[PDB]
Amino acid sequence: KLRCENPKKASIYLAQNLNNVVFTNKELEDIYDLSNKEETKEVLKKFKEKVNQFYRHAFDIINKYGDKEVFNMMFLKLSVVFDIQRKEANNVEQIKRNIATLDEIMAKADNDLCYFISQ
Amino acid sequence: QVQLKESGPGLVAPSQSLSITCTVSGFSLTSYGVHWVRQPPGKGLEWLGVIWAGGSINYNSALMSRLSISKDNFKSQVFLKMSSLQTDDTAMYYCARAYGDYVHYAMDYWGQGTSVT
Amino acid sequence: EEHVIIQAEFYLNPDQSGEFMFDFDGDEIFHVDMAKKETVWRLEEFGRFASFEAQGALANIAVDKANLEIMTKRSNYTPITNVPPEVTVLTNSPVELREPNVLICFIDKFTPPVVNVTWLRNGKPVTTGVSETVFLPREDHLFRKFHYLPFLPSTEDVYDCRVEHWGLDEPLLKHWEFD
Amino acid sequence: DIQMTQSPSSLSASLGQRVSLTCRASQEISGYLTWLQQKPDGTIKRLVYAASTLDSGVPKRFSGSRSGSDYSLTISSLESEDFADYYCLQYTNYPLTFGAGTKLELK
Amino acid sequence: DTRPRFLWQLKFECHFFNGTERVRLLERCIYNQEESVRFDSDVGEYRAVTELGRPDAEYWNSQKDLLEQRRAAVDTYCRHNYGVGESFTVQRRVEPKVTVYPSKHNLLVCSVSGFYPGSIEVRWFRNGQEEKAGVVSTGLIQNGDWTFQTLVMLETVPRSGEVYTCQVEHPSVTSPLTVEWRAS
Amino acid sequence: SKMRMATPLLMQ
Ligand SMILES: *[C@@H]1O[C@H](CO)[C@@H](O)[C@H](O)[C@H]1NC(C)=O
Ligand SMILES: *[C@@H]1O[C@H](CO)[C@@H](O)[C@H](O)[C@H]1NC(C)=O
Ligand SMILES: *[C@@H]1O[C@H](CO)[C@@H](O)[C@H](O)[C@H]1NC(C)=O
Repeated sequence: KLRCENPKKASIYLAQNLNNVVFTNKELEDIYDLSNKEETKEVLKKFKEKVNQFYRHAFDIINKYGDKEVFNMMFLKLSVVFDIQRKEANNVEQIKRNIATLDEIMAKADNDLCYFISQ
Repeated sequence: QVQLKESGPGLVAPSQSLSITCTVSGFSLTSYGVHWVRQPPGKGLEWLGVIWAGGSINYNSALMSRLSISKDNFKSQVFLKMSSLQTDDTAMYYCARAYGDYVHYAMDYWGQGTSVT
Repeated sequence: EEHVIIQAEFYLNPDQSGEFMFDFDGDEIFHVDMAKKETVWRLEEFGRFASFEAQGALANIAVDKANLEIMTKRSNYTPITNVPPEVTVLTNSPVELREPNVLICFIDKFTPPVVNVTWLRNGKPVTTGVSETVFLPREDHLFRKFHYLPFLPSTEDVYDCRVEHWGLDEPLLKHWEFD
Repeated sequence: DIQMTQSPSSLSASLGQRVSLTCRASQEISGYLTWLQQKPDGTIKRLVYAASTLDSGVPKRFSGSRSGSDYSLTISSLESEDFADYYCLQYTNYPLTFGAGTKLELK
Repeated sequence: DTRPRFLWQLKFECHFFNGTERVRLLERCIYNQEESVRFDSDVGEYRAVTELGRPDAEYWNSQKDLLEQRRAAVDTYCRHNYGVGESFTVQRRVEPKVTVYPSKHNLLVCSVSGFYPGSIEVRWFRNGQEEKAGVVSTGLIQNGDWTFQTLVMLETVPRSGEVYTCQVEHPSVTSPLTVEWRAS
Repeated sequence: SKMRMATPLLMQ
């Protein structure tokens, strides 16, 4: 990923020293198990795939760059998304929105990361 | 503004009838409830009863069979009565205001106090 | 001259609820629906003169959530006192028969901000055209909330803003009727 | 009948000093406590209700608190009109019971 | 549900005096009915309201860069958003809809409804005689939808022929709105 | 133009 040509503004929330933000595999399965009806099966695979995409992208950022501020902020924002997932795990439209939201958070993470490195 | 005023006779001969009146301005009794408290000279306070905006009355178990609380929303005044007077009824009598009809609405505004000895 | 502009957010547990809005002299400008990721303007005209990106409010709720869980363990899990609400039923303007108006249910001085508001017309719940605000802040740190029932005033209907709060024992029903 | 034990009966302190009035119940009262002040003239004024909610017309030096079953009223700095009598009050259920009281004295 | 609840609040407040000449920024953090930390633009840093908020104040006040951006928030945030919205918030002018009607024969009420801003001025007149004895006002009611209403009541009902006049003076109109009521 | 926003901090 080359540096963003025109990075947007990046806020700061002091999220450098938060611990235990990543949901373990057991916690994820509890979230998925709430999707048990006949219409969520097709979209849950997309949701699990994107969540798996989110995990790899998030855990790649911490490897080389190691930006704890945006890494923790990613999962803190993910915690809010899983809250929406918990209250509605059989809503097809909301899951797709949560997929787009999780892609926005990844886009925002890259947007904020290319800003911070330049600064 | 919100004000409460207690009035009543101060002379209480033993084994007689007592009556206290509380007058309120700045609000309505159809939306607020009135508590009654008393305080013996130089000692602590004791809740007597309460009447809520809807009319539900809750007295004290210790002093029940003597207390009596009423209201008149149009005249915006409250009443207390305590039959069978004795020497421990010498105290200052107060009134206070609380919102609504449930015990979890706290009392806010007090009166000044009327004396019986 | 005195004017106040307020940006108010909150997070609640264990319901896992949040809010984000803007206030001007006690009137709301806009709020964000985090489920839809859309900025909602209190009046539709306000969108033609200014714009706000609802995406930025997501990171604020994520901070409000982590703040609440830190304060809970700090206060030895001291629960909030369920302060029962004072509820007033108003109208937008003086009412007339067969002339459209808006019933307003002013739910005031309560905490925490969880209320089961239900407009009841002759005892049955009504959701046709029902509108509501968000939990509006207060100086004493309690909450206001407005629920709107666009209604056609008549003498044959009575209305109740049934308010369910954990500071009460039974549901709170505030009545309204014509004349 | 819930029994309220107001920890101090009389307190002596000068002006501009921090004082605390602790009120404890025999049962769980769910945070429903009201604090009161009675000036030597004999008038009573509310300071804090719901155990943490300051009243509107009260100086910002009066703070209510709750920690388990121990309730408190805190005055951050003492003025000259703060020397009075104070009574806690529980209202979670009938009968409402006050504490014995605390007398604040100018040392 | 009888589980314990825990609430967290956060407010940013901008105070405007004489347009934008004096701006006061007040940021507050509220945990369970009690403010614990606050930011005051006059003070310029965080002050612990209670002992609960004491760790927050010693922590937030230790970040230099975020304090400067919070002191400067009078310009970049308070003054900026004032200019963004003053065309529909401060310069907002909605004329009052003034009407009068007698309750039940006394307590004449003058309905000032659907106006903005709330700085109203209602005076009662008896053929030019400003009556100040029996005037009672319910207060300034906020509807939540950028409007206001207010009921002002005049106790003394007149004899036949005494035309009472409710005059409303609002920033939305130069000529005061007068609605007159007749008698028996 | 666009309305701006203030961002909170995270407690220790
Ligand atoms: C929490 O409880 C512990 C153990 O009793 C005690 O040491 C501590 O002071 C308490 N904290 C508060 C804020 O009540
Ligand atoms: C609202 O209703 C639901 C469903 O009965 C209930 O679980 C919840 O406690 C209510 N919320 C209140 C009373 O705040
Ligand atoms: C109010 O501000 C204006 C500029 O916005 C300034 O000219 C005027 O002097 C100020 N008023 C006072 C009383 O200082």
